[PDB]
Amino acid sequence: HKILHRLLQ
Amino acid sequence: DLKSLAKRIYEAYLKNFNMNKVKARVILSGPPFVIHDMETLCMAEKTLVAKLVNKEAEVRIFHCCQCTSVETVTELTEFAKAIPGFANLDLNDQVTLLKYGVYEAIFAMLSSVMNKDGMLVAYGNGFITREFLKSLRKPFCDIMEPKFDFAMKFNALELDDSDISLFVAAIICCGDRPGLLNVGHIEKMQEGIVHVLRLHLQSNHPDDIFLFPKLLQKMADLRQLVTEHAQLVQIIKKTESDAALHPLLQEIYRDMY
Ligand SMILES: CSc1ccc(C(=O)/C=C/c2cc(C)c(OC(C)(C)C(=O)O)c(C)c2)cc1
Repeated sequence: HKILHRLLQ
Repeated sequence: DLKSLAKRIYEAYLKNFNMNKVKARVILSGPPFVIHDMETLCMAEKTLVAKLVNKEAEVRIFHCCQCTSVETVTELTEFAKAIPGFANLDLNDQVTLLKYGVYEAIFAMLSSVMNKDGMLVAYGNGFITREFLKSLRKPFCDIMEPKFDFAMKFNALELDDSDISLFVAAIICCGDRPGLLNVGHIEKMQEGIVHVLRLHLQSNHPDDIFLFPKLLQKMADLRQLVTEHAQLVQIIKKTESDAALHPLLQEIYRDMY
């Protein structure tokens, strides 16, 4: 989930 | 105090979502371009998604739907970041909560732009009719009709945005999602949001003394709607080459149900 994980960073 | 948690969640909803129910109802009350047939779909495409226009109409529409979803996922991530307590969770649990919650929240919020004849699209600038969507070739005509059926009954509850913001927070802050690391902390976060939702409904809807258990049931209905939607999306991806799936959405569906 690299896009979610970046969206949340 | 709890009234302030409710207000903070509502404020975060008004700030992070481009569409809300007040805005949608103003537009739906009479200006949106009406898409009711192939001619008007092609016209709206040239005015509102000009760059997009050339596979079959149904595949172009499905591409537009995905662009809408990707945008709403981004709005939901920011809204979630603004939910008091969420940002203290483990980053991996934040991802898990959003992965399972976003489509439940998407279809709940979609009800605000739907009526029995159609739905607002393209940031309130188009209105696509429910009968036009039913007219598309299979399987694309099977996507939206269960969402309209859900929305007509959801809209009959006459919630406002202060209710819906708490309901969407409760969907997100859900302790029984698969793969959670700190279930206990999420359950307490959820209990606090559900507590605020319960009290808010009692205050805002004194006329409907079962509204809270009705909404708990809608939450379960949405989980089933999402499972069924994900199944249809998988059928489309496997049986339709022109209908590739955006990477963020593939990531969300992957190992979901
Ligand atoms: C300019 S034409 C037009 C624009 C917008 C809409 C629309 O609101 C979309 C509703 C809608 C449609 C679909 C297929 C959908 O599933 C996709 C995107 C694959 C997914 O993310 O799972 C979702 C979650 C929502 C329809 C037509």
